[PDB]
Amino acid sequence: SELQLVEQRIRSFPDFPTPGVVFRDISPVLKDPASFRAAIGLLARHLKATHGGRIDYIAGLDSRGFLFGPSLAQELGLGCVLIRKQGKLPGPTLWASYSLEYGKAELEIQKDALEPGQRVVVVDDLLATGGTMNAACELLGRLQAEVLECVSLVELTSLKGREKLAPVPFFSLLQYE
Amino acid sequence: SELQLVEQRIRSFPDFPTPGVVFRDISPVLKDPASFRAAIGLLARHLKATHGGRIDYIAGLDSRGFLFGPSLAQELGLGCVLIRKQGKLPGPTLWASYSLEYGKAELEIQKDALEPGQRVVVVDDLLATGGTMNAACELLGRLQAEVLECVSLVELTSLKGREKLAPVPFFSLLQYE
Ligand SMILES: Nc1ncnc2c1ncn2[C@@H]1O[C@H](COP(=O)(O)O)[C@@H](O)[C@H]1O
Ligand SMILES: Nc1ncnc2c1ncn2[C@@H]1O[C@H](COP(=O)(O)O)[C@@H](O)[C@H]1O
Repeated sequence: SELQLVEQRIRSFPDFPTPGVVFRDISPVLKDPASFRAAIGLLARHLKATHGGRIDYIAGLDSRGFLFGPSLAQELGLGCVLIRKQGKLPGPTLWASYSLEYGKAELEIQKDALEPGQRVVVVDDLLATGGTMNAACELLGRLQAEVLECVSLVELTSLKGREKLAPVPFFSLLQYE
Repeated sequence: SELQLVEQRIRSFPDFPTPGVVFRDISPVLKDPASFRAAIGLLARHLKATHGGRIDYIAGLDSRGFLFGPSLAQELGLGCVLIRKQGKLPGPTLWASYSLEYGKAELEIQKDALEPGQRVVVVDDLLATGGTMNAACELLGRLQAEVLECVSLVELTSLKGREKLAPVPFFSLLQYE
């Protein structure tokens, strides 16, 4: 199956970047053409079956979300907008600087990236605490854009990222502790 | 034409990130589905006509190169390997830390990213001084990989990035001063 091709392309690294943390690496997905295609296809088919043609843009998150954003957008015949780490984008920007318990979620977006009312789906490689995607949703909301859903390849369920994103819908391909 | 669709989707910002520097933003290319597709198509057709089927992988550069790497690889039916900013990748890595006159080129790659003899094409959004791509080429060389060519959407010719990359071939879609 398609999901199998993604399932077998996740590599785990203990104690990275800090002790006690298991890093989930999506590199083998990118390196395997069939796996990357399967991952994009699964995400696209979910979004199309869920939102139909009401999605205006895909928003990819700096930096690993950039790996999936464009391809997912292209599959849906949509454009891709950028949400970057702070200090990276030119022109007027909105900032979202969050200080959570175990890290910082600090993003930015150009003020002219979206028009009010436009509907967007956010994509990153992995959802953990949800601090990053929540910060992205805040930026989009302040542009008066509508966030239809957030999606990722990997979800760490024990970190309760889904509850944090609520009521914004979320979907992941693979779930780990 | 296809090139026209890319030509009309580059935005310039004066004095970013520092005074005297004109920032070339490829964001409109990503936001326009036809433009992004045209850009990928032009790069792919060049690489296929130049290297045939001798390319094993595409290497995308953190972070804006991640926007084009996967799609370019998929178009050529190839996998995409990652070259990241330092401290981002898990496992054993090689580092390339360069201090040029007007900036730093500091990248890293996993030691198991490539096998000796494998042939790779490097992609980023823009070539300036060439310090970044040269650092990438160094990393690949130390893995005993062969760099067939480096490609980008935009090239700033007055900064002489091409001469720096020599004898490694280079190709860009758009050239500015
Ligand atoms: N255990 C992990 N393995 C790989 N990436 C992670 C991990 N935990 C958090 N991240 C990254 O952190 C960002 C989101 O985390 P969070 O804000 O906690 O949901 C994304 O860039 C994720 O890829
Ligand atoms: N004028 C510019 N506009 C947009 N990106 C730039 C510019 N100059 C350098 N860069 C970025 O710097 C990196 C390569 O620069 P360089 O190492 O000097 O060839 C890439 O990430 C480029 O996108």
